[PDB]
Amino acid sequence: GMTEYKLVVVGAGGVGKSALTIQLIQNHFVDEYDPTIEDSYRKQVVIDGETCLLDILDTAGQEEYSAMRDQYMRTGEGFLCVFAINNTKSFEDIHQYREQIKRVKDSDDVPMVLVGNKCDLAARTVESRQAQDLARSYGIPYIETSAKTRQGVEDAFYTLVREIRQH
Amino acid sequence: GMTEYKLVVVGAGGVGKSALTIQLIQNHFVDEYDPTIEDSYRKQVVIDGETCLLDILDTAGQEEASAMRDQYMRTGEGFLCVFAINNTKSFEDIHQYREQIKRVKDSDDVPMVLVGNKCDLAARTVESRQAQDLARSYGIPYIETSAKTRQGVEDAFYTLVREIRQH
Amino acid sequence: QMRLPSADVYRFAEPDSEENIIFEEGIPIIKAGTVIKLIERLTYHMYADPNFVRTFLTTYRSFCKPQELLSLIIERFEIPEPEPTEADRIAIENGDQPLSAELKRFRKEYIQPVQLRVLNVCRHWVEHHFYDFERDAYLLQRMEEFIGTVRGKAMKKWVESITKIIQRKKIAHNITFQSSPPTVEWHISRPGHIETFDLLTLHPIEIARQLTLLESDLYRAVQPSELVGSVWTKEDKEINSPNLLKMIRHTTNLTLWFEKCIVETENLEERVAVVSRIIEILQVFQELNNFNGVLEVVSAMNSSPVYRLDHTFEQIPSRQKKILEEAHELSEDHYKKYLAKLRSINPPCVPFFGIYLTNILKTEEGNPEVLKRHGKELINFSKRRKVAEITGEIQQYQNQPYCLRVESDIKRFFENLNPMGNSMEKEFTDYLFNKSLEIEPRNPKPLPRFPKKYSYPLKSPGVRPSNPR
Ligand SMILES: Nc1nc2c(ncn2[C@@H]2O[C@H](COP(=O)(O)OP(=O)(O)NP(=O)(O)O)[C@@H](O)[C@H]2O)c(=O)[nH]1
Ligand SMILES: Fc1ccc(CN2C3=NCCCN3c3ccccc32)cc1
Ligand SMILES: [Mg+2]
Repeated sequence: GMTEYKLVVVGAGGVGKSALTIQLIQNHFVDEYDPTIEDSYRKQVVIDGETCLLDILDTAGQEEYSAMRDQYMRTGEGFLCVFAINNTKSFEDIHQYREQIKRVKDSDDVPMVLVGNKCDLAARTVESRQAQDLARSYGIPYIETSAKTRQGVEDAFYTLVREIRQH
Repeated sequence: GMTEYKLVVVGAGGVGKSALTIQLIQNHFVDEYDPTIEDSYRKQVVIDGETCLLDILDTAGQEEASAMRDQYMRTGEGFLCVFAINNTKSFEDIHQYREQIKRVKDSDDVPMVLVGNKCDLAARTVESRQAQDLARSYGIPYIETSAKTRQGVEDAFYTLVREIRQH
Repeated sequence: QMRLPSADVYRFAEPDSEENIIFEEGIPIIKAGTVIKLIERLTYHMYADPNFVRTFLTTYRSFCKPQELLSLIIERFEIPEPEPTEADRIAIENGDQPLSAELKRFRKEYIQPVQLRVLNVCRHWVEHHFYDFERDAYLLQRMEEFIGTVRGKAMKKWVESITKIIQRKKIAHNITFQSSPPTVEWHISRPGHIETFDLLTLHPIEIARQLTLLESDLYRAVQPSELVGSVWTKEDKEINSPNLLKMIRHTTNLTLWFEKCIVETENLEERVAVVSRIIEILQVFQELNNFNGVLEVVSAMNSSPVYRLDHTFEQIPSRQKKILEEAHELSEDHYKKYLAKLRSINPPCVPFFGIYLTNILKTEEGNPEVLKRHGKELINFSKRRKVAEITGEIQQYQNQPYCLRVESDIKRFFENLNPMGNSMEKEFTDYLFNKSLEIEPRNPKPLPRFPKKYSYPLKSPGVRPSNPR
């Protein structure tokens, strides 16, 4: 009964979305990387004692292909909506990503997580309070990660899996 | 999957090694004479039902690079021996190239094709019968080509591939 | 062996150690090194490595400025000759002339290969990466001065050649084919009558051909300078990646135009003819190896407004469901089948650029700029080789031209397509979806009826070409 979950990362480009999945799948004690090789987006993990397989889709770099977003999102059971804490615009776009996900999945209750991502040392413009409140108004978990120290990265994905399992 | 083949083009200065290669690669006739030092090209192509990845090395013909040949002849799997049909000196030079390749690769059995380029021209000084005679003494095919009209170009390059394949 | 210059009048003769160069576990492959060592290997005396030259010139700007590169190559170029040997001294002492054997061997086996390789880097630099010089006229000046003051007749040929080449690139291409391109095909719209041109009135064979030509040119035009350093994703992306972006925006346009042709065709029968014709166009895309085209169509079918039109899907002929489903399967499992088919076909083809973009991006964000070893900071060169492997695969498909005639009017028609008009994206995207809801409402609401909008026959001429004499 090895369950596979199809997770899809979405969010503004140009602000380190990419690091979230890279740090996860990497192991992460290593620091070299090849996205080219197959099963560099597959990852077996043990969440709450039950083992499962994570299949992450991260199309970072393809954001200008805006008409492909439905094609991509349609494939997923769970979603990470990522913004950068030093980019207010990426935070304001979170609404349009959520509405767009609800539409392609044709549901008002799609398992999703809001992730706030620290990509560098430029000042925070989105406090965690605001992000918490948005995430509460949607009835979804909020998780902050660091694009450097791998903090909160496991928490992000595992929470989304918990959100799928308890849907 | 696709087999990879390392081809190499040798011959005197000005015979048209570069024009032949660029014609094969880009369907374009280079009319400028810009002496080569060493250029590398890649070409995926289906030959006799099989997908090949051709690596083509365009080598220097100028006398001043006489001492830099062994390195590239060590790597190549098959050799296009080019002379111009309007230049008898370049045809007498073919013997040297053949002997060199044989020495460097330590085999009497290296895949090669003899190529008489510039066949679009009227002013021919090397006759086919001679080149052919030479090719038979080598046990290899003779193919006449024009980088300008594209006559023979694919036939010379793909024949060489077949010889590597049957080797 | 041979003696290298003194390591104090020439920085490029320091012995290799794991403090300045690290190799990968017939020529060796560099994992990491200093810039001195990277440039030395770039122009090594023992062997040529044209792949290293392309990799380096494509990617060096993340670790070394252009002005600095040119200075280092110029430095590498001025190799000190050795002093007269003991035997040379003894001959001169006796009025005779030296054999100068060691000196002549040093010239022929170190200096000459190293200098030519330097000149080869300059040649590839100028001929394939001329933008460093377009964006910095001083750098161009320095380069012309260097090349122009190179004395020595073993170099003369290439010095003169490289001088002309630089001059050409400053103040600045036709094609030959094995066969003749097929006759341009016409359906309802006849030549000249561009006012009638539209999805169903042009020949589906000729829609595919001309979109494929157009999309091939857009693909062929993107240079690695638009990709290296992830610049298409940054704030100056419009400045740095204008061809990549033009290409993507065309793909988006076409995908929305497909969505729009469909959902604005309110009569069911008419809309089915529309979808079926788009699937026929997709079919000629597959024949033509235009994978960008294939996925423009597949993205359109999978979009929110179109995917939900169950009544329409239901009437698509079986053989065309099959074609659409096969194309859609190219995209499954992180493009597994697409990648295998792309690596399988006989070019010309038009790849989907999005996979390449994501790979370059992750390679760059997933690998460190430097490796720290023995307290030294080595350039992580394998990282740059990975990016260059990708830009090389891209360039490999940019070489082959399609054997197809341009039709000026049809080409201008597709260039000028502007489905969104003056509307922003969410406004237009919401419009398309409402059209989808109007023409095939959610259950339990009943299916309305709608009048024909097309006055011309809906029958497809088919996707098999024809041949008069
Ligand atoms: N008529 C004609 N001219 C040709 C042909 N091939 C090459 N040329 C011309 O002959 C000249 C030399 O071509 P080129 O390919 O540069 O020769 P090369 O073998 O590369 N020389 P090098 O050894 O210096 O690199 C150019 O002016 C080119 O246009 C051919 O088939 N026909
Ligand atoms: F006229 C059309 C054509 C397609 C559609 C949407 N659609 C697909 N697109 C890609 C392949 C599989 N696929 C479907 C399967 C089952 C139902 C709808 C489907 C909707 C109306
Ligand atoms: Mg040449």
